[PDB]
Amino acid sequence: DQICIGYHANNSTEQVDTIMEKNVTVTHAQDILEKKHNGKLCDLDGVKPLILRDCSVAGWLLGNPMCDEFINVPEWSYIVEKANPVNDLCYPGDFNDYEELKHLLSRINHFEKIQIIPKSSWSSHEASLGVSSVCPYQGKSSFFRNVVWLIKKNSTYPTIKRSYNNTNQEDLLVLWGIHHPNDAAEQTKLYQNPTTYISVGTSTLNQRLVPRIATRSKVNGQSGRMEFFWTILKPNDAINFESNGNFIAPEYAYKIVKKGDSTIMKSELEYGNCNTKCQTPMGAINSSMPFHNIHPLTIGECPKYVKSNRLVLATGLRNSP
Amino acid sequence: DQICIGYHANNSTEQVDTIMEKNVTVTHAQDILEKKHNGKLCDLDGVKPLILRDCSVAGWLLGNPMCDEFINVPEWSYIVEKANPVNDLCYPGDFNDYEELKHLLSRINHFEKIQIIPKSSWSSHEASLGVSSVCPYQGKSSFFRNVVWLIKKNSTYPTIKRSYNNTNQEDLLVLWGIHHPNDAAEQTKLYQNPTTYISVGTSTLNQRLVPRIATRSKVNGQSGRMEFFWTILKPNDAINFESNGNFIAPEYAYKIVKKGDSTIMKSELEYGNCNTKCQTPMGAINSSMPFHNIHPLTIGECPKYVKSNRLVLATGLRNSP
Amino acid sequence: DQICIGYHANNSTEQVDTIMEKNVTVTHAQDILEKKHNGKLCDLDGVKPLILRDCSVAGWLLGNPMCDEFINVPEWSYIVEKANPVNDLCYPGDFNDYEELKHLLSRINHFEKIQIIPKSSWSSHEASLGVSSVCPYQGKSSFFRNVVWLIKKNSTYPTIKRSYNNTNQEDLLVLWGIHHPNDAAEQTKLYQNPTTYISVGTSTLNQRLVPRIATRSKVNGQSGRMEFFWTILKPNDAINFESNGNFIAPEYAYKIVKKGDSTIMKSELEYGNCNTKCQTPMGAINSSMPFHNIHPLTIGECPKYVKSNRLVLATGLRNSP
Amino acid sequence: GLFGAIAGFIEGGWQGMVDGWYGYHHSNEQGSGYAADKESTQKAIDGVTNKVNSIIDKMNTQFEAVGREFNNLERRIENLNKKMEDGFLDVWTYNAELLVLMENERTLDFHDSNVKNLYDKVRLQLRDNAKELGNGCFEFYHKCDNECMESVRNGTYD
Amino acid sequence: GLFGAIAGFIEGGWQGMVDGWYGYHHSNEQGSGYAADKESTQKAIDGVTNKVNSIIDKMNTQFEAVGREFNNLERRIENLNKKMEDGFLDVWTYNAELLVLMENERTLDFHDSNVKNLYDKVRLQLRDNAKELGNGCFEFYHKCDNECMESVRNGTYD
Amino acid sequence: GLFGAIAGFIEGGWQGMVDGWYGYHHSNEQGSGYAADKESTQKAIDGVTNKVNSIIDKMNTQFEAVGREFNNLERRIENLNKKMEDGFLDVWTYNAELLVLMENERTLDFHDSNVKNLYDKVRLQLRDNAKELGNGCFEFYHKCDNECMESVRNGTYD
Ligand SMILES: *[C@@H]1O[C@H](CO)[C@@H](O)[C@H](O)[C@H]1NC(C)=O
Ligand SMILES: *[C@@H]1O[C@H](CO)[C@@H](O)[C@H](O)[C@H]1NC(C)=O
Ligand SMILES: *[C@@H]1O[C@H](CO)[C@@H](O)[C@H](O)[C@H]1NC(C)=O
Ligand SMILES: *[C@@H]1O[C@H](CO)[C@@H](O)[C@H](O)[C@H]1NC(C)=O
Ligand SMILES: *[C@@H]1O[C@H](CO)[C@@H](O)[C@H](O)[C@H]1NC(C)=O
Ligand SMILES: *[C@@H]1O[C@H](CO)[C@@H](O)[C@H](O)[C@H]1NC(C)=O
Repeated sequence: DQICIGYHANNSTEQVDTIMEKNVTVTHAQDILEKKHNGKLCDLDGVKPLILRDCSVAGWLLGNPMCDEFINVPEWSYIVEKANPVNDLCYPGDFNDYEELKHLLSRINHFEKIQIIPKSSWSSHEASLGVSSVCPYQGKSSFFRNVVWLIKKNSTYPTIKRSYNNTNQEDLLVLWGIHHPNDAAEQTKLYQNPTTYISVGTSTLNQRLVPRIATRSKVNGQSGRMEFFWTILKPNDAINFESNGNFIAPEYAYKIVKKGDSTIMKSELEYGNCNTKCQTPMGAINSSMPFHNIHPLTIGECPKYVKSNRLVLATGLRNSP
Repeated sequence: DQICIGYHANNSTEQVDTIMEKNVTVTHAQDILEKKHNGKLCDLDGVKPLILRDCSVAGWLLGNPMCDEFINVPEWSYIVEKANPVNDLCYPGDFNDYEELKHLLSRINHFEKIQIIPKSSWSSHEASLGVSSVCPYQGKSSFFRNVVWLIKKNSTYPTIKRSYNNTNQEDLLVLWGIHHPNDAAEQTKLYQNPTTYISVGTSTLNQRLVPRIATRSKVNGQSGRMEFFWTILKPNDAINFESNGNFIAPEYAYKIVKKGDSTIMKSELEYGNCNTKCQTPMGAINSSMPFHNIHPLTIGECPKYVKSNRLVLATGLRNSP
Repeated sequence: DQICIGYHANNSTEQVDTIMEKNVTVTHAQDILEKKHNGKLCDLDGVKPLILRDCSVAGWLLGNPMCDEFINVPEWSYIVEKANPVNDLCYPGDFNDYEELKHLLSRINHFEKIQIIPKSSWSSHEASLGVSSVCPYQGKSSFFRNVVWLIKKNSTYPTIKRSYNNTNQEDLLVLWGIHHPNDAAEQTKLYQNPTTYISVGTSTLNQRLVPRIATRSKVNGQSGRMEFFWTILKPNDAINFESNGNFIAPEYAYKIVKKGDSTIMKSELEYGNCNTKCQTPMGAINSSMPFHNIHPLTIGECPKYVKSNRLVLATGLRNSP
Repeated sequence: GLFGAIAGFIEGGWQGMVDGWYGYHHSNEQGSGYAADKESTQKAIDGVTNKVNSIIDKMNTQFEAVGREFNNLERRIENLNKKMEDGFLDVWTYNAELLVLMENERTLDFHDSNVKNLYDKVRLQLRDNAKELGNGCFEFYHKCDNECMESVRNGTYD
Repeated sequence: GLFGAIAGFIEGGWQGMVDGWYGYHHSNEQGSGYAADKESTQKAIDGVTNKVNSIIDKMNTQFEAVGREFNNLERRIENLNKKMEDGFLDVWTYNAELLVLMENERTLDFHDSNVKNLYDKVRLQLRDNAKELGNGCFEFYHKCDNECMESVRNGTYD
Repeated sequence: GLFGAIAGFIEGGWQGMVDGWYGYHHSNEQGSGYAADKESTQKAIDGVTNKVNSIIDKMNTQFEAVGREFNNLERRIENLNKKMEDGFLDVWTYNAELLVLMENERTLDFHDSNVKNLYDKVRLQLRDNAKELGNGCFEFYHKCDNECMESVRNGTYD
């Protein structure tokens, strides 16, 4: 007669690492690293992302005519942008403080587009002629839909003095521009006046832009250059425009209705018709693991990102042959 | 007859956590996290802070007339500034490279204010008239005490050519400004000349400021704008001023006598009449704990900040019922 | 008759630390921290560094006449620069975006210098006279060898309109400058025209430089100022220069042949005639230790830097007296 | 393992003990079988469950990357931003991999310890009344039926 | 605990031993009482004192936050600065919380170990001359007065 | 140490055992000497070798400093860059110093454990047939020549 003390073995094949020994087979284990995703872009808690497709954030906000899908966009959860969007800045140029603007957007979920200066508000200047073939809409010469390229009327550019007051509770993103012609002839041709300026004033902004007229490389068959500026107009503040030519003028501006947690994620993926609690640029995650190794840049209720290939905890004991 | 081996218990109620078990009662323990502070701003090793109160660093250095408490300040240990100081920049404007200046200050303990260009040094221009009602002193129109708002004399603004040499051993902080009027009439009214410039030269600085004259929102009943610039004038170097109007000119400058470890801390607290070895924005710390969880931004002989609510080491053994 | 269980002792003096006890003598140990270096600058895998000596990166690229050792330099592995190089910018000035340029260099191993605009290409302007005594070569007034200080010919400065196309596959670093005279007389003297501009155009660059003419301190007996600009000209793009004076013009530009991992290290050391797999600013490292405590900034197959004085692992057991 | 029981003096585990993590095998005239020791098994289950929860909790405040853009002439700050984000992800990856490695070893040893403590508990009861076999087993000197056997298991004997 | 003595085979501690951390209780014709074992107590005191000092020292070089300001159009760098300062404070908070957690468990086990080692030291002396009771106690076969009792305590017996 | 054997019940090591880390000393009519126990020594060698390799590997992805320059009016970002690079070098220095400290203690205890397990293996064989001396030694009751001695060493006895 005999009594013995002993411990459990089973048919487990599960392995864990230690400091002194790799691949110990254990009776029980708990994997804590999520290695799988669904490979799609999905809604975040019901709320669909803004998927730009072939349009850049610049192309969207300025209203590139190739970006009409985004004339009026609903509240989003995050924004998706391709690494190199083709439809950006159809007329060549720069977008001043572009990355600081993008940064504001990562903390915004909704815009509401409102008209601030009506196109049929210009009596002394030609609005309807500021169009290029580099910005085509339906086979015809067109232009950024939210700004108005003002040209001389009956060979005259009177000094513009226009002003907008913010009678919205909300903050308002205002965008304008300046055209840099490539020679003295073009300046005469479009604006009449040789020496011009655009001056912008708010309670915190003291701007005076002057056209830089020089010969430069053609970009998409164009030597001219557009340079776009922006400001956030506080509620109850007024923006004061004054220019005698080269002025690309506000028509539409954006009301910042909702501030929400958001990002601009870089992804070549298109919409996947799914819902998720956790989105990466490569696919969505559904799991109750503490960690995952999909991608660092997530949004939602997400596991923590590690660079591991494997994270497995022992729970049971060393399993015997 | 019997002998037994055993261990200590006592009436301890002290608890420690482990990986496998929370709240183990131990016979002895050592708490290592300081959770308490005295809630006051105090001197640091005898040396009183510079407590700005309602004045901002700009308001102090330019000498806003509401900031007279700080005409001549003794060596400090750190500086305290409120989150939103009311007395800053009484005449609306900007302070150029303001944060890079603030950054220099965090490595400075003492200024000594010296006169570089005397107000009664201007023969060809009116000094005593450059004053606004937005900068009041004792019910009267006044102005930043350290800079001189020069105006035309007998309807003339001769070109200014003034120069200062640094015959101090020390580095010297020099401050100047430019006025941006809101129309052509004001330019004529104050400076006579339509088209002006301020030009500043040192051995490393090549500056030319030009007034940006545009219509903009009233701020504290003012449409004009002041824009202040600064440089650190090395010992034995000379600053060369040259202007034909809009020049806000140096009267006083600051000698940088002492470089010491310091910070500008943000705090709404006022002076507490205490001494301490360790100051946080919320109160001072006196302890021999290795850690504390008061606030990250301390100055002095301080424990290390952690975000914990509780850090307790076991020393004794598991205490029995 | 007796059998005993026991363990090894030896004459080891090797000591390791633990949490509860410092300086435990162990029978065997493994030191894992490299504390030694050879104190020289060496080649990295056969490939010699670019050792600037008394020349700064600016002095090298602009071709300061004191930097002739570097007219044509072979592919390097890293670059070495002293903390305060004496031969930098012989004619006083600034180098615009200098640190962003230095940053490009840390990812470049080879330049090939090519002539873009020939000095004997200027028919209407005097090239051979733009020289200063502050930039001497062999006792005579000289100048940066890679840029041409253009002066008026027969009392005239015609508008320059010159353009370069990149018919190299490679990226090309292009450098130019502008001269800021110290008075109206010098402007007349050198360039004839009172009011000048330099305008630079590529497909992405829209530049217009204007001379800032003011009185300022002498630096190395000079009141004038040079300000140098740069761009990376993409292959198949053209740079468009246009100026009517103050133009310091490209003669030579750099072809970026090879992109390699590199750094600009700061070191007062000169060449040591050695080879190594791992270089620090203080000396080279040859070891199979995992860690070292020499200096943080290494290049090559290097151990990881820690701030420790001592890292020793126990392997054997506690050694007895 | 540190405590010498698991895959040490007790050569291997028991497929036939499906019941719990540690227990007894008995063998006498009436028959033989396995019985899990539920107290030490449950104690083991609680410890490992808290460890997993402690590990998960302690890691709920790791670094989260934020998307952040820079233009062509902000390369120094872009790189700074890169090396900063990667730097933290490396610190946390190391933190997580090592915590798992060290704790995995602690867990294996804990099981060993529990087996040894249970072995010793039985050894201290039996004393002289049985031959300690050297292999996890005790051979009784006087016949020990099921109720005697149950008696060792619950901690009453003699 | 790992070593099976504290709140294991020795069921509970002694309120009546005020004297040190580990020791003996004895009981005979002349009376009974407690005596701390000073060597192992002091050894225990040194280890724990060095651990605390090691822990404090190793942490004296944590990250210190520096105040740092940014204007309205430097939001990317302000945020970078924020996430950098918070990132380190999180790394150090985790470092500190875990070091305490892991070391607390090591300390408890160390005490257990010391109790077991002291138990075994006495067991190895007594050998046959006493019945090992199973509970931390040894019942002597031949009468053992105070000097005999003192004899076990100092490590001389028989 | 935790397991009570090294510099505990076995008072000191053996200069005369050049052969391995743990083993036996025997002593009888024919003579006396040392014999390393190769199985547990090799087991010990493998564990420590893997630990060193694990430690080295886990650390191969530490933070690398990059040279980075800033002009006179970029002092905020220069300082940010400084405190960021130093911050990581401090995290890694602490990581490395503590890993070594904690693991050094684990290694010492592992050796102790191995010595105790080997002691117990022999104790479980000898049983009654020898007096346990209290010092790492077993004194035999019936004469034990070299082949009997070899018999304890390989794990066959009686
Ligand atoms: C064990 O493994 C075998 C084969 O993989 C499988 O049939 C069985 O379901 C597993 N679990 C049990 C209870 O044996
Ligand atoms: C451990 O097992 C895995 C199988 O998944 C194998 O790839 C790996 O090489 C093994 N490692 C060692 C060191 O045995
Ligand atoms: C223990 O606790 C009791 C009640 O809290 C208290 O009276 C006593 O002073 C404490 N210390 C001692 C020595 O008992
Ligand atoms: C531990 O005890 C504290 C009392 O301070 C209590 O708040 C906490 O919930 C307890 N934690 C657990 C898990 O028992
Ligand atoms: C041990 O130390 C002594 C003296 O340092 C030395 O002679 C010997 O070579 C070392 N190694 C051995 C095998 O004793
Ligand atoms: C450990 O020994 C070293 C000798 O290298 C000595 O400098 C140090 O002070 C000692 N530390 C302690 C605490 O004993």
